[PDB]
Amino acid sequence: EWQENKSWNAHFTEHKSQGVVVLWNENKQQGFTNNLKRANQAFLPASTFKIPNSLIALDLGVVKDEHQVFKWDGQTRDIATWNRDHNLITAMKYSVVPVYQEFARQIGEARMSKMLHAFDYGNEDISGNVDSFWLDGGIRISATEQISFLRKLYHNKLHVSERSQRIVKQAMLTEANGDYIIRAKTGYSTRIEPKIGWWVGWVELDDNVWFFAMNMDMPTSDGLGLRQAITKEVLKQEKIIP
Ligand SMILES: O=C(O)c1cccc(-c2ccccc2F)c1
Repeated sequence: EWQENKSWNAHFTEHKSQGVVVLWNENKQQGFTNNLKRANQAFLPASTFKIPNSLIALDLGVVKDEHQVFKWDGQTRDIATWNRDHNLITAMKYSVVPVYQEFARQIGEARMSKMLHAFDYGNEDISGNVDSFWLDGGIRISATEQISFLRKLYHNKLHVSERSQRIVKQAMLTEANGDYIIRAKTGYSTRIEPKIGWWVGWVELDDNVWFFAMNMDMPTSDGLGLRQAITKEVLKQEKIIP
């Protein structure tokens, strides 16, 4: 069911880094990784939490649809793309933390905890501040656990409406061409050691789907582009994408 290929570590060590990539072949129900131990180690989800947060906000009516405008609160932040109005699509695309912090405040502790348990999401622990627990609270999730959650979303099997799941999968759209579609979400965790980057999602082909979840050491922001680049290089090596 699971195969470990330690030779794939070169994808990370060649960049003076360390990390894990986990792949899941949906048709064959088989998984692959470079490091079984790190594949099951739990990290802060950081901005990958925008996936469950979006689902919960939509299903509770906190967000009406993907067109609703969330007005900039007028506070200048150091990320230029955050100093503007957003909807669900652009908030996901630019990982706009302050929009999702307001989502969480409106969801509230009780409903957030209840829904993460219903999702079987990570350690299901929202200890910390309701508007930042996915950045510096007690919640943790592993790469393998990300795969399990994403598979439920793909199949519309999460305990929210089909509509809510379709809208979030639209918002996850990252790349599409004549060969494949990628729906995914990046993450960047800096408030608790070790600092890491995430990329989780899946690749749609004509006749199969490959789920993926990766994290890697991220001592500075200079390496953030390696999250997608390394993953796509693994996918190409495995002849999943051209
Ligand atoms: O990688 C991203 O999509 C992304 C989106 C928003 C902010 C950031 C970021 C970059 C450097 C330092 C702190 C940060 F939050 C990264």
